[PDB]
Amino acid sequence: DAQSFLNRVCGVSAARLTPCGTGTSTDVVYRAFDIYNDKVAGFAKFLKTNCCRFQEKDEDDNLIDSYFVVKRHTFSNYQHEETIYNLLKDCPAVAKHDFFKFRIDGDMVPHISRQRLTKYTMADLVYALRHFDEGNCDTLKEILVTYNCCDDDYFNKKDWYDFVENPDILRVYANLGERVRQALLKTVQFCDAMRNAGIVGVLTLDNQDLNGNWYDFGDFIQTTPGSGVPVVDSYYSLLMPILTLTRALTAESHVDTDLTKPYIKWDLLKYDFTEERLKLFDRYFKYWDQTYHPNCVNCLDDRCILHCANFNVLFSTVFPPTSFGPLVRKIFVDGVPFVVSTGYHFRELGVVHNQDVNLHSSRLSFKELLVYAADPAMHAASGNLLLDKRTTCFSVAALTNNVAFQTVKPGNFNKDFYDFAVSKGFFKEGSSVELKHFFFAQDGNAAISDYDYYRYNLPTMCDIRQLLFVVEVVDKYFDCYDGGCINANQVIVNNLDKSAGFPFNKWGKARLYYDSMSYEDQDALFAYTKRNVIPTITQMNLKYAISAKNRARTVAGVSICSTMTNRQFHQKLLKSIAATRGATVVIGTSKFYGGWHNMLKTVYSDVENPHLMGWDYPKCDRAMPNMLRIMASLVLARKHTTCCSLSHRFYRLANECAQVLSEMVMCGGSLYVKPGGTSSGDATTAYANSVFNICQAVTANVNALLSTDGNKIADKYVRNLQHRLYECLYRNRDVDTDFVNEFYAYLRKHFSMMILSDDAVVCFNSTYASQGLVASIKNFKSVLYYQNNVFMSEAKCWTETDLTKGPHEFCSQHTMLVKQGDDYVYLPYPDPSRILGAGCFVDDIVKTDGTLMIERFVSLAIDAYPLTKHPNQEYADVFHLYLQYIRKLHDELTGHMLDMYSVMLTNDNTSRYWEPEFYEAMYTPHT
Amino acid sequence: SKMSDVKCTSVVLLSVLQQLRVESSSKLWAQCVQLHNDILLAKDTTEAFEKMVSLLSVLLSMQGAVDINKLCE
Amino acid sequence: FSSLPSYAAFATAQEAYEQAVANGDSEVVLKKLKKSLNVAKSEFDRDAAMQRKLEKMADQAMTQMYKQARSEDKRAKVTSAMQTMLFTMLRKLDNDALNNIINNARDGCVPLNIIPLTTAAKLMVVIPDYNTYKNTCDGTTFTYASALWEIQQVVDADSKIVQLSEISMDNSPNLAWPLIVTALRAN
Amino acid sequence: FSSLPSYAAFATAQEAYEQAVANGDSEVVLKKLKKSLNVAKSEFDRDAAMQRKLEKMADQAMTQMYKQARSEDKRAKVTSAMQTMLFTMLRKLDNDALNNIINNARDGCVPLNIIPLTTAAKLMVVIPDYNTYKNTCDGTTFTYASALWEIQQVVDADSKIVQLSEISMDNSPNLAWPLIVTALRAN
RNA sequence: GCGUAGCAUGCUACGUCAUUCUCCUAAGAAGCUG
RNA sequence: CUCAGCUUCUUAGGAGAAUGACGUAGCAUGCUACGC
Ligand SMILES: N#C[C@@]1(c2ccc3c(N)ncnn23)O[C@H](COP(=O)(O)OP(=O)(O)OP(=O)(O)O)[C@@H](O)[C@H]1O
Ligand SMILES: [Mg+2]
Ligand SMILES: [Zn+2]
Ligand SMILES: [Zn+2]
Repeated sequence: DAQSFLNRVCGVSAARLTPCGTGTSTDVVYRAFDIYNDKVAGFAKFLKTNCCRFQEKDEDDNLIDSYFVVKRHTFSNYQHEETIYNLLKDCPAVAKHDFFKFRIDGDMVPHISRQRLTKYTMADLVYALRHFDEGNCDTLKEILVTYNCCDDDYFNKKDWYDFVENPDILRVYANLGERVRQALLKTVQFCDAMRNAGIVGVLTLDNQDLNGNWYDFGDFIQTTPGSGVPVVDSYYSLLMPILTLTRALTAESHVDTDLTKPYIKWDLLKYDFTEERLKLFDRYFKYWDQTYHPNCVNCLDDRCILHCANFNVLFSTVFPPTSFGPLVRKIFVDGVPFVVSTGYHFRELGVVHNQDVNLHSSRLSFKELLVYAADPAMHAASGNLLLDKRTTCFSVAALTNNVAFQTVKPGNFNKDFYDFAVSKGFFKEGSSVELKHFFFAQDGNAAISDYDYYRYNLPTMCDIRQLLFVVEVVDKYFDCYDGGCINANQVIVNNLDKSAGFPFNKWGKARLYYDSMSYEDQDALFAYTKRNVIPTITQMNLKYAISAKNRARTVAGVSICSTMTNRQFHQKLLKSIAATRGATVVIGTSKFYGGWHNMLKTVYSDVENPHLMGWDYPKCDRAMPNMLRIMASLVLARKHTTCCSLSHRFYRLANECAQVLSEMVMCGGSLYVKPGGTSSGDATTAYANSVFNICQAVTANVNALLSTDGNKIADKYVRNLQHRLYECLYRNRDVDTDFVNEFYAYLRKHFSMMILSDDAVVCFNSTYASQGLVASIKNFKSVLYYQNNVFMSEAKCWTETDLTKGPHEFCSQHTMLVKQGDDYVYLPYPDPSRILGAGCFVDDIVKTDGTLMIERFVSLAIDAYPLTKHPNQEYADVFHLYLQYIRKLHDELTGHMLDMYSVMLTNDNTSRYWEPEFYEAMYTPHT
Repeated sequence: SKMSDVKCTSVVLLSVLQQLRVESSSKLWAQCVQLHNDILLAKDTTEAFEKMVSLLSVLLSMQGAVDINKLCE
Repeated sequence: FSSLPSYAAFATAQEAYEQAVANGDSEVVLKKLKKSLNVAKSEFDRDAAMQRKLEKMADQAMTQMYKQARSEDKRAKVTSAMQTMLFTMLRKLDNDALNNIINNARDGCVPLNIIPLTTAAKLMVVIPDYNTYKNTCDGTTFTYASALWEIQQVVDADSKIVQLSEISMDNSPNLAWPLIVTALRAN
Repeated sequence: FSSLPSYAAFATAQEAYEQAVANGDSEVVLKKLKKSLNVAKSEFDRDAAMQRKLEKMADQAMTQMYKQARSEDKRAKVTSAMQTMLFTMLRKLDNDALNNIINNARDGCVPLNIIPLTTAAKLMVVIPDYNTYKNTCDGTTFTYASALWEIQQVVDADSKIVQLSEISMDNSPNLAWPLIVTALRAN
């Protein structure tokens, strides 16, 4: 029977086949599926046992990558598929089916043989690149190897999967680009074929073989010709991140779309690519039903800007990088021609045009001078071209005449303190406490190198039907707070003596620009920024701080015209976030006065089987996608439901993206262009990172909940929760408030979170996470891999099991359960090496004396006190060291003062600092 | 305690060099800072002392910048 | 503080008390003098409080006025500085080439990134290693931005001029990279 | 602070109070002495508050002047303090390589390039006198920084490569010092 | 027995001086965290 | 040489509470003088 069946399978195609089945029996294998039926839902990995698969052999007896699959099904589905295939035969993007009947024992059993398929469907590729696990990724190695994307031994490299270690993996993935583009074209052809043939059915990923030929016609209901409805919400949306991970549209940069032919020479003066964007959308995403506005200026709400921007972040990787950035124009001001920005061409939000352009102006008040002197049009138009080959980021101009190299000093040394420590049995050979935090020095070109670190920021397209729901859930985490636009006289700025970016740092600190402008003008500038875009020149400074690793952290000092208005826009909400206790975003909650025990016991909010986990993002601000930061700025700007209109909010978003996301960075006397990612010097950085972190965690939860099989969820509440979550993602276009609240309650009851910028501590239920009904460490590694483009190693992830010890590390402060006042409380202690390093190595040279810097060792001992009850003794003596050294400093100060000028200091207030009672009072809940 | 006494001598030595205006030599400063960062990142002690020898040789290369005779006494 | 009418009354009452105490040890004289001294002390304390308050208010007003005057002076100074900077950079951009590129623009708006790329008569290429020099700007004339640039100076990381012939693979280590090479626009 | 005139009143009245409490003459005298003691106590209290405030101000002035002077002294005296600290730490380190290199550089045997650490690399070290040559150099072997280096070309001050056999004992005076010996690590 | 003044004790209100404590505005030095 | 949070310390200022002291006004009670 084997040869009779195999011979029939190898029909008129005239092919030679090797059978993978045993005796013409069904084959069972693991395969991804985008399944949504009456029973289960979710893009998970199932067993597939309905088909018998043979593999073709080319000449010379070698297995070519082509398979003859043979589905076996009842007569009803066979007859319903025969008609729908004969009605779709003429389409070229459809695998050549072959229908027949076979006798096994005493009855016919129809067979639908799909011919010339490939081993891995598109769903397998999407799942492998979307749910990535280091330990077992064998559907990605096979896909890469079998399609000439790399060598079989390319996977012997140390870290072949790490976007940060070896950026060559990007090229290996991009070698899949043409196949994905051909899949897009073939699915557009198939949608057209079924529209012209009047077939209505759902398009699933797991039916398109990697070549592109669709091969399943089961649930294709038929209607009159010309009235087909191909449902492509769960296909074009699950295929989004893979569409820029593999740079599917790179081949659109070449003339006539051919890869071989040279790049299409776009005329440099072109900035309005609206026609090209619309043409690309109608060529690839033809049947994506929702409207696409290439310029987001004419969108409808916060949920349409995300959609349009998510499409633009892919349609702008075809157009030249020298056409984005500000649009300049010659405005005459009393007969002198300026070159001022009169718009912007964002990579995501399309073309934005200012509404207040006044050629032939007469007077320039302080506000107008502030706006013009900040725009990079004058600076980068009057500067001389510059081709900096030390980096990959674009380069605009060189304001100065010659580059400036900034070094980093090596950090002074505190000889007396180190001698005292060594005398008191410290820094011995092989001790539990050792010097590990040093002041590292850097060569001339450190600043440019740490700016070049932006090469990790790639254009990332985010699954939109999942992001538009994760945004709602993330918003529920911010519903407690209140905020809005505040007038200029309600603004609170901590210190006004901190520099004001560029070029405003050439004439004064921020105090000059905050006191030289009246409140009416300071508010007129804000109302102006609410009606047009003002580009700004950020300046990247170096940080001179003690650290355990020798990367020279750079901080993006933003211009005054940007911070001074982001404050009016965001201060109310930021203070509301910093003044709310018991919320997910623990900002403003001190670790002193029992403020850390409160944090921990708020985290442990009735989660049945707690198992703490925590993750630190590697390069949180230099790898955060543009889309996630745009969404974060939208979530913080949704409190303005009354103060600002829709266009006002959009222009505020455009200003934030012009001044933070993709700006002109003046990294040491030259204007480069940031690819993206947040500038960690703007008003909303520690709060715009919190939103991004919560978005990543919630997306991990969504993926972990969906990717479960569905029949193996014993709990019948969670099965229905999954079945409704999938249809709320991919089968609903409007917000489902009741279900958003239900899922937020589910997350709070099973995924309690404590988020602080990029430092998170989850207290997830252990049994559900084991069963996959909530996130986990792998379910977050995968999310980072396919959304942040950084593989998160196990060095930045921890998972505790005994709640008593508390989190392994949160904000660099370990936690310990200790006895205090008849009750056990969690005290945070630092790394002792950090405290000893802060003692021995000091920033300045005047601080080295110590005798006139006793108010520093008190503040170090305040942080080092908790160590005084650590079980280890070398850990706990790094506090008595500070107490005894403060006593020594006081004695020496008294002696020196007596010698130089005979005045015995008034004691009884300085004797608290070398007694533990004063420091122990700092960790009691009285205040 | 012979190990953690090199990670501090290297800091002081690079501070001394940075005061002799060795920053100007963009290659000598790169070599000095690389030796400094490698000494500070030195699990072993033989490597730390070899790199300290090299850095001190940088300091002694300068003819009259530092008066060895006045100090070693 | 011997000021205000209250102090005169206080002094007169104190003198009367001192004179009458000897004349009258107790009784009506002492009681009346004590009452007068007490009321005078109350009035003097009232006047002293009013002074210490009004003087403080006036001093606060004067310091506020000085702060406002200095703030206005700094406003004027920074406005003048910004205007001078704008007029310096406004008189430096290539009016000929920049106006030419803007004229052939459709709407009149041109992306900023192509203002220096096509109208700047200088190029400062920073080269991190020799191979880059060999493969990007070899010789005394190279081609960038579809324009022929000619070298005019090659300084090293020390801002010390480096001759073109000195740069070779054999003599590459002896240099101080990166090399900043300034080239003009040779039509 | 019992060193101000008001305290004297505190004594006198208090003294009288003492003489009263033993005497217990009557309640009218008790009230009179209580009033006197209360007024004296208020006067002394005001004086003591003034004295303590002034002493605190003086202490703040002294502890600001001292801090400013010490900061200025430390900032000014840092070029030499760093070098003294460095060599104190080096001589306390007590390592053979550092000690040998410092001792050699004491007497003019400074190296002309960073001492290499690879398997073999160039090192050019000057030699002032024949005594140092005898101490460290011998035939083709060279003992510097506690490692054997292979002599290659002893270069005279005049760039005249001198054969090793020339330099021996009393023949040195003819040759014009200081030599520049090259060497490579021999591990 | 009641009223005015005077003396004595007690209570309420108000105005000052001082000490201590708490909170809040502002200025300065410093430390830690993302 | 950026954004934000937290904390220690010093001084200036404002408000409040408690205690002590002084003074003025008012009220409760005891006593001498003048009154009835
Ligand atoms: N807020 C904030 C910031 C941050 C750090 C330091 C500063 C600063 N001085 N000003 C403003 N923001 N800021 O915190 C994020 C994470 O900081 P973390 O020290 O974990 O650094 P990574 O994770 O980038 O590095 P890795 O984990 O590889 O060591 C940054 O990205 C940035 O947004
Ligand atoms: Mg991190
Ligand atoms: Zn839209
Ligand atoms: Zn608003």
